[PDB]
Amino acid sequence: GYDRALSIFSPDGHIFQVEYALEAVKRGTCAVGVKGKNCVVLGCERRSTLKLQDTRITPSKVSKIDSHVVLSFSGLNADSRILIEKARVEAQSHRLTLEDPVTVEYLTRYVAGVQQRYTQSGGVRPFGVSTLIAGFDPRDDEPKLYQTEPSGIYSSWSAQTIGRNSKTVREFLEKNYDRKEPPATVEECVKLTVRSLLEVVQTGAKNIEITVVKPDSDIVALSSEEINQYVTQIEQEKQE
Amino acid sequence: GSRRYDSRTTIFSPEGRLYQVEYALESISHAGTAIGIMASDGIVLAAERKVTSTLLEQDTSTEKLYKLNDKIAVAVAGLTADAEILINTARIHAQNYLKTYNEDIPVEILVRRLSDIKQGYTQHGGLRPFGVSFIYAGYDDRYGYQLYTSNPSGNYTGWKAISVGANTSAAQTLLQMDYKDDMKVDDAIELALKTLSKTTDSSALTYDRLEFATIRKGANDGEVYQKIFKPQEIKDILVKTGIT
Amino acid sequence: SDPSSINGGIVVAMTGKDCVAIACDLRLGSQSLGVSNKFEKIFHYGHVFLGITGLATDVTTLNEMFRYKTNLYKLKEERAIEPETFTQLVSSSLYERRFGPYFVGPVVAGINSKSGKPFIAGFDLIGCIDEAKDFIVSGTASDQLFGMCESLYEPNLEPEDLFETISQALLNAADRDALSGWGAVVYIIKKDEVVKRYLKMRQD
Amino acid sequence: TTIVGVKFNNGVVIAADTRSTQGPIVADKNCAKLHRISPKIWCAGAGTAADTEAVTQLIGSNIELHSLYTSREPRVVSALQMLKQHLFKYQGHIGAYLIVAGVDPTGSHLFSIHAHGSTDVGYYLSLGSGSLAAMAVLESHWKQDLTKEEAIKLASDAIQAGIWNDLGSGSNVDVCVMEIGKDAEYLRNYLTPNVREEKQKSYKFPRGTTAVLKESIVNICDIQEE
Amino acid sequence: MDIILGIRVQDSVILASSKAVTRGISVLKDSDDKTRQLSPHTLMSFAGEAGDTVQFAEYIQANIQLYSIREDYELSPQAVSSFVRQELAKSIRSRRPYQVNVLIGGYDKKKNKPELYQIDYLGTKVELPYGAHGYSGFYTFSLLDHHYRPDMTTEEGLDLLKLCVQELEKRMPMDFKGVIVKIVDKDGIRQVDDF
Amino acid sequence: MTDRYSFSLTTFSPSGKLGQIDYALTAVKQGVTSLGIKATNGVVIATEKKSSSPLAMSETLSKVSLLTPDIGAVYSGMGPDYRVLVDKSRKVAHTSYKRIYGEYPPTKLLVSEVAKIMQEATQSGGVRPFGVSLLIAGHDEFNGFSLYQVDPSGSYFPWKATAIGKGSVAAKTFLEKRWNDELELEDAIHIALLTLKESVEGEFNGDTIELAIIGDENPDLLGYTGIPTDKGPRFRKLTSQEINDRLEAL
Repeated sequence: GYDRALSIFSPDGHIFQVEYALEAVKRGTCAVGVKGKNCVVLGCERRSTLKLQDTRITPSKVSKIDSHVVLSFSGLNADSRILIEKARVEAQSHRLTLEDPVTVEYLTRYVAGVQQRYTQSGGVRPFGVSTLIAGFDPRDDEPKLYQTEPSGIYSSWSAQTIGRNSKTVREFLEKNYDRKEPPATVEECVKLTVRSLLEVVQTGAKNIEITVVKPDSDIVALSSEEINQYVTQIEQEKQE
Repeated sequence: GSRRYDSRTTIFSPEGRLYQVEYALESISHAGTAIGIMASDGIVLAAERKVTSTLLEQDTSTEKLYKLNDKIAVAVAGLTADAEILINTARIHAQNYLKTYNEDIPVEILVRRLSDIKQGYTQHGGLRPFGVSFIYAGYDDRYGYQLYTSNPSGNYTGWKAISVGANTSAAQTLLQMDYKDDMKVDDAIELALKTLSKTTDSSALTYDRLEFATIRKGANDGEVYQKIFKPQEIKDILVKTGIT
Repeated sequence: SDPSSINGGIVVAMTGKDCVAIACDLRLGSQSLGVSNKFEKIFHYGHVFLGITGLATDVTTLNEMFRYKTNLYKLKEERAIEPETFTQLVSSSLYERRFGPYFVGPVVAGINSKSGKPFIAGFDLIGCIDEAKDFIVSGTASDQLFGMCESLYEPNLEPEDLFETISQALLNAADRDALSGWGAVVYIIKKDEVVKRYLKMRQD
Repeated sequence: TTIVGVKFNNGVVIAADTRSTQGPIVADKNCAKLHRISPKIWCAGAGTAADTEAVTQLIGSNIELHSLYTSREPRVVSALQMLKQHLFKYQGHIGAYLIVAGVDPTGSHLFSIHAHGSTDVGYYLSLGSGSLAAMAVLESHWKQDLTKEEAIKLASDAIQAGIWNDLGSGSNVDVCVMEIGKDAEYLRNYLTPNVREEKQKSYKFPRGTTAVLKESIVNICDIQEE
Repeated sequence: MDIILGIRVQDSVILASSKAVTRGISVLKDSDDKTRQLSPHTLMSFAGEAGDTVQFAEYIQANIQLYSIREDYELSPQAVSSFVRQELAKSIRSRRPYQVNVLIGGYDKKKNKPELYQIDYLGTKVELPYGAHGYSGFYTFSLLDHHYRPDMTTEEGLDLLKLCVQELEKRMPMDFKGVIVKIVDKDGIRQVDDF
Repeated sequence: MTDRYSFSLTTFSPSGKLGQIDYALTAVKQGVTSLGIKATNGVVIATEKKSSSPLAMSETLSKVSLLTPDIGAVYSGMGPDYRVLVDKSRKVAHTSYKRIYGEYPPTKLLVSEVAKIMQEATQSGGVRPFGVSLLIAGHDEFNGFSLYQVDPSGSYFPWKATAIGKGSVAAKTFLEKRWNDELELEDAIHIALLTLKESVEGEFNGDTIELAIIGDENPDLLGYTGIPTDKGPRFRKLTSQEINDRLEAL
């Protein structure tokens, strides 16, 4: 149909290539962000069911853009490699010219700008990745959560999920989290993200990856034994 | 669905899964088998040749195996025509990096950059994806011996052992079944020869149908020594392993 | 001071029977300030040896340059770098900056692997391909060195004789140069193997 | 630098000295100055040494390209033309000044080419800084329709006047005689004034005169796979 | 100003870097230390002409940072110093050169080795026991040749440094207004208690 | 007929094998039967020429062009693609090896550079593959006599023996039966004539048959005698008369 054109504006008002991007986000891993008062917890699936895989050199889904800016993603791994690279360069650009450390909010916009640009320029596909960019603003200790979409726009939610079986996760996020009050403690906040991920992973120590990002360049990924500890405690409740 | 659209990379399939990429899989698999086994004491690269004519000189062609630099070698499977652009760029890029920092290229770097051109041709430019898979065999001191594979799509995944091109599934079922976790380098050669004889039409696995190289950390005083074995040393070791 | 002679340095090569030698002093100075007692400038690509004199930053540049180009040669053609091809290669580059030439003196020494034929060749700033097989000299104190090499050298020297001859040539010029004096290294290069000898000589 | 060109009836003979200097120091005892544009088009080069070799190499290829393209041996004038334009562009900074000689199916020629871009034809020409000396012989003895034999004497004798008067002229004289219908007869070392003479006294050093502080043996040789 | 010093000791690399910024005949500032932190284990001090100083130093900083983050791997100090030499080897042939002398100290964490590279303006990099740049350096090269021994502890490295400082102030008509001395070692980068 | 994907050269074919590349092979077949036989001490290449019009001169139709004086080429296919490709081979080689390394290419390197050109007339969309497949037979010092095929795809392979064109089937089997590399060159020339003689029997006269050897140097054809060290031309093209001599030796 109109899938062969981008320039052609379409009376449907909807260019099919754009629709098809969404199909692509769905297929990918589930990646979730839930934020406290002092933390972003990012719980994400990393598949590891692959036989004869040396896990050490296989890239973790989470990639440090900046020293305090992180990215998780759902959608095609190849296409996603371009966003990570543009975004890294721009990170260091920011410091080189403003001196100021990376404004996260600029960065959210910069990234979306690329998925937008390519919607207008024929002969350049719109990317079929949606991302989570999360960070902490210069001179600030309030957590910051953003999602980008392949529609070439951006938005902030109090907590959000993307990728396979996101429908299932969204019910959890409505009932156990609230915009009004995020779980004040870091600890509360991490335990709920583990329970959400369990709904679609259905038991895995390394299939669940938790990276907690705190203010002031504090990045630490939870220990496999500690992750295992969240699971067992939760699993006792399930039969009660 | 019905009307399959795929003229350009930019034009999406209804499915959303670009058919040009799909056709790329077929092509890879067209070519014979290549196999990389990473061992704790070397890497072994062993493959059955594409060519089969005796008139055509199989012996002087190591179509599968080219070295890019002193530490890094690649096994190639797919489209010969397309492939030739990428092997050449990869050598120059490696030497560009050595110019800059006066250190050997890290394995991980060299793959990620090449994968990114492969994406480049779908991201922009009608230009077909250059549908080729390499198995990279390299060494760096960041992670030791490292093995990678690259998808035509333009993404990579590490592996403990992998097979590419034709009959990937059969060779894969055997490797995992008898896998020895530690892996000795002597062992890897034996194990490789067993897998190829079962997937190779000649079940006597003639030498003239074989390409072989071994990259060894088990080379004196703890160093990395790449050695391309000629058809005459393949033949001597064929009689050592006893298939003939 | 033209940029080459800020850093000077010397290279002296001779052929002998089934061998070549390439030798240099180890003094690195910039003007009045000597900077390092120990500093190398003879590198090897395969069995082919290249020492390079002159402006130090340009030395480093060209060394990288040639390392890059020679890598491709051995990979594509599927044979070791020869001295004969290599002499042309050094020449080609040098000419591309006609105007403002590289401020260097390159010296090739190596043995053709196809007949054992001892080969040396030299170069100046501007890419001259000097074919003297007797001896080749280069640096600031090139003039001094030529004068040693022309009296001492004789056609046909036994390997062990050639080692003494070149060493006295390098050493006495060194002490009649300013920008040399500190230590020495001789490469005696034979088809079978390389012996590399750090000498003991007077030091300022 | 003394270079001569003499037409003779059934061809042309070009000669120039082998001795090369870089400044007032003699760089090379012998190294011929006569360069091959093609098998029957030879030239001898004066000026900046580096430029003369380089231009011959670059132009060489195009001439070779011409030859094969056309399945025909290029004209002597064709080389002349192509050479002239190249130099002209840079307004002579590329400082090759050359005697262009050759035989071709058209006939025998002798031209000079300068870096500025000026040309001449001569029956007999001389180039280098020893042009003045070589010519003087030529102009005093040359007659119309010299034999090949006679051209070769007049020529060699003329180079001798260069040798003795110009410091940079010296050692063996090398000659290339290009004749109609025949492979150029390169007469290597036609003339020899004298050569290197062994020094009266020996400068052989007993071993152990050199002192050896340390030793490290390099292995460019292949470490075992074992 | 015209002085940057470095001394590579047993178990560390010690850098001392001028505080004076003199822009003509007036000392506009007497305190700012002319250094940029490239890594927690790598420090670059710098000196040269007005304008070129700030652009270059920060351009280098950015490049090393970008590298560092991309692969999550701190590049060897050996690699960092090569980086800078090339950028300069380009500059000097270009339209506009960058005339900046730098001492690159890094403590290789893994090989537990201090390493100090002297890269003078040209793009002549050498690895030495000890180095300096500018005319200033001449005076002090003697005290370092004589009193240096490999076995000098980090602490003994400070002591020799004060004696060099004193000599520099005496015979230079221009005082460089004292030095901020920082230690690049396995702990990371720390500023000496006193200076 | 075929797909719009397969006509395009910027578009991955369904099969992944272009229609295009396959057209180039159909045309190769349609042309002359050209062969190459490798010997210990030589290479012989030999082919028949188009008879063309009666009053068209046969001599001027040349299916063997010397690339360098020591390395010749032979093709099956169309004239126009042949000549353009041929100027490109020489030209790219001068730049990348006669000025850099100031010498003639190894045979391997020249073969490598010819593949790359080929490859680019297949990569760029809207530019058809070279209409011609080569044999590049040659001699260089380092790797001795050498024998190659270069495909319009831009893949190349060394052989013991190969033949191309309509009569490729016939010829290859004949060479096998009668010869092996270890045999001398002199025998192969007689053999090659016979092989080509199956192809056509109406005329086999040395006018319509172009036969050449790459073998030993000819220090006569160096053309600037008096210097011996320079290799003479390896290639020597054998005249019609010379062919006729070689026909009475058969």
